[PDB]
Amino acid sequence: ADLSPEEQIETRQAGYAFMAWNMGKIKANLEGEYNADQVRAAANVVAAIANSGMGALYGPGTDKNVGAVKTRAKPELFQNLEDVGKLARDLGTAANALAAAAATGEANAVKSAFADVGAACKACHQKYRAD
Amino acid sequence: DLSPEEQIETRQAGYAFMAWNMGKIKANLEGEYNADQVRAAANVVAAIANSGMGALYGPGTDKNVGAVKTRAKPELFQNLEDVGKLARDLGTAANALAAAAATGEANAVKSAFADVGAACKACHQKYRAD
Ligand code: HEC
Ligand code: HEC
Ligand SMILES: [Cl-]
Repeated sequence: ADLSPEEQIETRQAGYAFMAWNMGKIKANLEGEYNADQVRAAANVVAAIANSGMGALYGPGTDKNVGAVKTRAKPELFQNLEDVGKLARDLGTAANALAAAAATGEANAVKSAFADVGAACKACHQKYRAD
Repeated sequence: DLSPEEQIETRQAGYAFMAWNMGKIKANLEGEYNADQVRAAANVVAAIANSGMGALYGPGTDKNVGAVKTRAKPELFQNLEDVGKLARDLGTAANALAAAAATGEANAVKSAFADVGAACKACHQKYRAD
């Protein structure tokens, strides 16, 4: 019942893809008409996934593509697992702050907290995700 | 606006990531129970279940898009109101699971976990090609 390396890659990819979809809804609400309840729901996804323990999905054998299952994790990620962990914690904390800002229903607060989350996604990607 | 292929990929991602978190709750219920692990996993299930995934069932997502295959049954698209009702049953079961987990109510967590799983199953039985 332990996830295989292939399953760990697919599962982490699923979490990132689903965060990204919800981030996009927050961006859309900030740029246009603001639907506070939609932003709450989206922010809760980002907070929950960022705090779900995704480091468990970076086990041995998950550095390589597995047949048709390709990873964008760079070798640098597996060489620096402690720094990756720190960047993940920065996302967890920022994402919780985004969900708390969204709970207030105030677009301005969300705008700030959303910037801090996006910066945390980008900080990790710049170092550890292939383009 | 997401393309059809992106809607398929995104809904698949949501279900896959829920499933991983469901398995963590099951492991806590069958093994050494950790309330904080259960909170984190329950929060994912509740959040994903309430994230507006019906928006991922747009036109053109009833068929495979090149290499991107869907396992949704064609009947799903003939019954979208019911699909939404079943999604809503998941959302209210999952919020109950997360509320119980948040407050440390382990009996209610155990029972809500079974109701969540039943909601997954109810939709699959009708609407997933398996
Ligand atoms: C601490 C590191 C880290 C953080 C933080 C992080 N990512 Fe990533 N991201 C990755 C890695 C590594 C991959 C490649 C995963 C793979 O292919 O195995 C990835 C891949 C992705 C992908 C590629 C498609 C996919 O589904 O895999 C998207 C989209 C994505 N991330 C979005 C996000 C968003 C949005 C956030 C912030 C809300 C985020 N990521 C935060 C490390 C991170
Ligand atoms: C209201 C309908 C509905 C509910 C509720 C639902 N599912 Fe599904 N599920 C589907 C459909 C439809 C697919 C196929 C998606 C596709 O391939 O486009 C699917 C696919 C999946 C997949 C495969 C995703 C992949 O990787 O392709 C898993 C795993 C899954 N569901 C688990 C769950 C779990 C766990 C729950 C409950 C916590 C759940 N589902 C609730 C409709 C639902
Ligand atoms: Cl009716």
